[PDB]
Amino acid sequence: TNRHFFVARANAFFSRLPIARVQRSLAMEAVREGR
Amino acid sequence: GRFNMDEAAAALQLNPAYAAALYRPLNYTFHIRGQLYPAQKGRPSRPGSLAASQGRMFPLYQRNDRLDKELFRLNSRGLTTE
Amino acid sequence: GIATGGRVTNEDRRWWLVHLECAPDITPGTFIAWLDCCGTHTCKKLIERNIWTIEQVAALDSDQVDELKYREGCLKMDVVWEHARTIITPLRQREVT
Amino acid sequence: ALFSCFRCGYMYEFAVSNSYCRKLTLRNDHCPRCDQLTLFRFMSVSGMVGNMPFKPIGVPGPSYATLWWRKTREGKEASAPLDAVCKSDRW
Amino acid sequence: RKEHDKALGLENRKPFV
Amino acid sequence: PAYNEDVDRPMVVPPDAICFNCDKPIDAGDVNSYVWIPAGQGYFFHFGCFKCNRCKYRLGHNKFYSKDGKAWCIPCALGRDVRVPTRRWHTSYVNTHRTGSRLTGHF
Amino acid sequence: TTEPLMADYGWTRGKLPKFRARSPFHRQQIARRMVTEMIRKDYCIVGGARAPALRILADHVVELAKAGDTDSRQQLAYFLHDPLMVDKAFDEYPRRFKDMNAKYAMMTRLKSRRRTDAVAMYFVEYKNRDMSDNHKGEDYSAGPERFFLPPRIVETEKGIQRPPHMQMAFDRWASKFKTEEFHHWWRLRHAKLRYWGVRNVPHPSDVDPLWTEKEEEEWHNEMLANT
Amino acid sequence: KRIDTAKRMRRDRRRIEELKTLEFWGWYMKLQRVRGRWCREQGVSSRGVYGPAVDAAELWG
Amino acid sequence: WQSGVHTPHGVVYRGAKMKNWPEQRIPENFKFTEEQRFRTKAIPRDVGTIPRNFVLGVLYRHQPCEVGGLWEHCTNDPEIVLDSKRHLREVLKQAREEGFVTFERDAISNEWLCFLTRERYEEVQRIVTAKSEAVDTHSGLRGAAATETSTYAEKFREMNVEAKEAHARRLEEEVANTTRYLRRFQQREIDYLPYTDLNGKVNFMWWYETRDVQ
RNA sequence: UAUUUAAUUUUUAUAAUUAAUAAGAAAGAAGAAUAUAAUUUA
RNA sequence: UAAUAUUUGUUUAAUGAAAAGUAUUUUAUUAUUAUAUUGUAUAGUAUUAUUAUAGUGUAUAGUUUUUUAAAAAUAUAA
Ligand SMILES: [Zn+2]
Ligand SMILES: [Zn+2]
Ligand SMILES: [Zn+2]
Repeated sequence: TNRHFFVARANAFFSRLPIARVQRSLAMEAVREGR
Repeated sequence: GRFNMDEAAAALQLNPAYAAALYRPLNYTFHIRGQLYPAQKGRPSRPGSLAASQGRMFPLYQRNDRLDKELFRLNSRGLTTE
Repeated sequence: GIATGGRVTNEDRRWWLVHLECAPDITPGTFIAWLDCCGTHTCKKLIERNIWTIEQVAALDSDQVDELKYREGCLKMDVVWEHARTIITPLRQREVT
Repeated sequence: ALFSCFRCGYMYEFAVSNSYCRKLTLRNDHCPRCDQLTLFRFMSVSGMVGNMPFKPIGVPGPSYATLWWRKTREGKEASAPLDAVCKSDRW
Repeated sequence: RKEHDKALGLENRKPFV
Repeated sequence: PAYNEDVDRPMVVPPDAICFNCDKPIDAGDVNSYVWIPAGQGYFFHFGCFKCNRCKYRLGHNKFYSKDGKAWCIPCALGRDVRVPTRRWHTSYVNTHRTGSRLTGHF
Repeated sequence: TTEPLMADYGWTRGKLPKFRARSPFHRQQIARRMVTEMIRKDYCIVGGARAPALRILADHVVELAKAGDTDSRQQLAYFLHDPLMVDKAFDEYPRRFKDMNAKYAMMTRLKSRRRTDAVAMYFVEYKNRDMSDNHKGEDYSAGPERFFLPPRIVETEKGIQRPPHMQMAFDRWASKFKTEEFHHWWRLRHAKLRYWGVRNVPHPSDVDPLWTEKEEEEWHNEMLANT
Repeated sequence: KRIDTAKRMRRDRRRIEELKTLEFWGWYMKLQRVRGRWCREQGVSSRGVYGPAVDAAELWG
Repeated sequence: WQSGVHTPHGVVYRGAKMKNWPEQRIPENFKFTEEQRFRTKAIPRDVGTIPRNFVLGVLYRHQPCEVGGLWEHCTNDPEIVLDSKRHLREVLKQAREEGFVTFERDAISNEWLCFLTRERYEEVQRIVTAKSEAVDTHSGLRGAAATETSTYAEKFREMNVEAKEAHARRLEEEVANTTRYLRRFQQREIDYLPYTDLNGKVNFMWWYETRDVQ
């Protein structure tokens, strides 16, 4: 399937969200409740 | 201060025509069968060109019988029981 | 911490302070190579500046820092610098008792 | 690779890469014992240079000869005389 | 001039292109 | 097995080695002219000197006898006078400098 | 594989591209002679998936050169067919690249392709050469005359001197092309290629030599003109 | 005759190959002595973009 | 080589330094964490002809030698080319390999001792002597007062007549103090550059000089 | 090789009123290639 | 059929070679110690084929023509 919604990808914009920050944030929330 | 095979042979007393014959195949010095390339063989003179022989275009690959008779085939006077 | 972009947020500080107690034996006189984002090249250029120490990297005037990361070129320098800035005081505290 | 010259049999070792494959059996190098250029032979195989991903580096395993040579040198009995000076992990 | 004359009075770095 | 692992024994050639048949010295390492036979005892022959000292012919199948420090061939050591080879006379089949002996020897 | 020499040749983006060869051993051999040649002579005209490989590998060599470590020296020494070029690699590149951290090698796609096959040609260079000791003013727009001569120098840069240990090596290497047995090798090569037959290879009686003495006495002349 | 010839040819090329080699090692050591001389005035440490202190530590050396 | 880290503080190995090698004062808060203690990769050292000749030249002046106390004998000379106890140790390793040195325990006490091998002992005699015949030509005291040279040689050959032994133990301390006093003015600079051989091994070329301070 | 099926004809902003069980400027590498859409770079 | 299959010349240890019954050596060439006379290089199997057959004799001449920028399935090996 060759359409535009499917082919186009958002990789280039990934700096707009802090992936590494949220992972560590939920690490904090992991140790806060003690899993 | 390079190698200079001639002065290397002169230092070793190796007969400088021989020393060079160590580093080319036995086809090019001694009478021995060997792979020859037909372009080396030589060509008769065309109207455009001159003659082509393997005397002028390959002096250093031609056979020397000084070396051949002194190395390979036997002397007769060593065997003469007469 | 390690992978943060741009400015270092305060939350990120919390991370470092958490991992302070993660490693039981640490002193402000520890070698540079225990820091986040201190590579080979980043350690070496600090050494020729006569800096072996977490205290010593916490002693930087920030115009030593930038020419460390611009004129010289140890990248991610402000990360390790700031990493010192945070952690040097708690370390002294844990050193006393 | 373990190398010894023909004349004094001076033993030493260095890794041989894939670039040097034509030099593996015979070397020419300077001996400390007879000082001048000599000719070295390959007695025993030791180790690779490179290793493939997700594979141990330490198993082209060097032979018993080389490990004997690193027992006799650099061993309990070999270091014990020298430990009074250096104890090589220390300066 | 005065500096080569000091050098000469006592009597490499960038090659001349 | 290949490449005898020689760490325990240097296997260097002594310059004071002389020929076992002709009692003349050996040019040490620079030439393959000498046939060296390690017994895993050094035995040094010249190339021309590998032959028998009794009949002066080749040593068959490269196995020999030695009496009074001089090498004899087995037919000449077994008390037999039948003497002449078919193939060649005054040289030997041997491979120079230990390469014939390195096949099977002390490892 | 994250180690800045050892190569991973795949097609996935984490891996640098595999250029076609017989074996990964063969790929390594090829890569090694490419890197050796590029370190010896700053540019390589290189076709195919080979050139990006050369780019990345050259960047790795400059990284090792900046390391300036005995382990780095040794690991680069494992990699090259030339020991001498390793010394060149640790003398030149640090001063050359001291102001740059990233992308040390320039790749330029050429608009000409091999006649032999459709594969494109890339021109791979080291970057800034005005900081280099032996490559200081050289012109690569066209080749030198006979390929054992030192390459073209820009008109404004003529008077440049090079590290003596390099032109010693270069002259020693170039001095075996003036002996007549090379000329015999040349004619005999004509014979060979003509036999295997390859078109447009003249008969060995038409092949007049690369090196004569008149041409040498003018070449050395202009060479001391550059000196 | 040809046994002797076959060894006569294989001994002396072995002889002169060393003459290639010893002069080549002589030359390479001449070369490296040239590097030894030249890298002094230019101030080349050949140890990287790092100053003497870096290697002086010897932790990285 | 830095006195604070590689070794306990306040220690100075006395010997020749390396050119442009700074001594940078390390604060003592200092320690590695336990997994960083195993890093420690030494720069290789010169095991070549010169330091071998020097350590031999020392090992000749005392036929038995205490391994543990050798460093100070080494430092005792005006001629030191050597850096750390490490540098010494390696030189002894390869000197052991060359067959110039055999290690024997004498044990009565725990002492470990160096013997110059009976096989190579000729060579060493050449080496020492050769050193002795060069430096007397380069000593600035000669060709000024010849009475000094004669008063020195005559008295030594006449002192060797009764007991020359005590004269030596009396002599070497003036050597130690002369060396220690001279060290304030001038140091021996060890200069090094790396190269690669034909077999493709990285090894260093060395040369030594002496720079003056005042 | 013919039929027959399956895939493709190289980003279609979008999808399904029914059949049966869907298509906007163009080719080198889709990567300037060692997973950042430039890590400052002469 | 066929814009098809094939070919595709980026790195040599084929050292050696009498038994080949074809290949313009323009003068291939002793300086001999010997006598006259005669003769020395690449074509086996329709090929510059997979690659020869055999008898010499020897061990460091590296003794120097194999294309290519994704994935299936086929062929090897892990
Ligand atoms: Zn030796
Ligand atoms: Zn004999
Ligand atoms: Zn017999």
